[PDB]
Amino acid sequence: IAARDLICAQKFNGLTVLPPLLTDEMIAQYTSALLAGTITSGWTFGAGAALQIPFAMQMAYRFNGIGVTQNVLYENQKLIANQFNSAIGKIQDSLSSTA
Amino acid sequence: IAARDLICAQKFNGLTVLPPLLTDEMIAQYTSALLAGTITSGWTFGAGAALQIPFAMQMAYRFNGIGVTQNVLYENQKLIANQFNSAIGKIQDSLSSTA
Repeated sequence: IAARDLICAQKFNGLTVLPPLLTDEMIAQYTSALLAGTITSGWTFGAGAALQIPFAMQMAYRFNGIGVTQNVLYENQKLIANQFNSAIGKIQDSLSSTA
Repeated sequence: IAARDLICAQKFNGLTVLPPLLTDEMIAQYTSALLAGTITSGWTFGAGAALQIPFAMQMAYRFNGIGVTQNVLYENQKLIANQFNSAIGKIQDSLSSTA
């Protein structure tokens, strides 16, 4: 159900993140909301164009999620790199001593 | 040619993915289509505002591509991690036995 995307959106300790994986009904509802907002923007003078707010909200949430996942992956790669370097150095030293 | 982006868009076994790398003419055509859609939304009552559909379609495709690439990278990192752990354990055991 695409309606349970915004009302049940996960968050972070100080931010809000969402996975970048969409669905057919999800993008269909997004396009319908965007079309409704663009239609109401041309016939309303007040705050009737507020239908495009949740679209940008979920877009920013997915962007923040992608960013934090990229940061986690970068930290994990740095950890793996330094651990591999230290292990290879120690193994080389041990092999030289044994030889 | 930016026109060969939507008509020659790759897909997946059950989804549709696109690389997040854009170009100058690509973003120019996207902005032109968005402006045309926003102009037609204010002067048409029927389905004339359908010019913003391919924009959201390619956006969702790029999001799904980023998501599946992130998932592949996460699986690869998990594989590398467990393989490194097992190899380091076996190497430590062999070195202890040899010593």
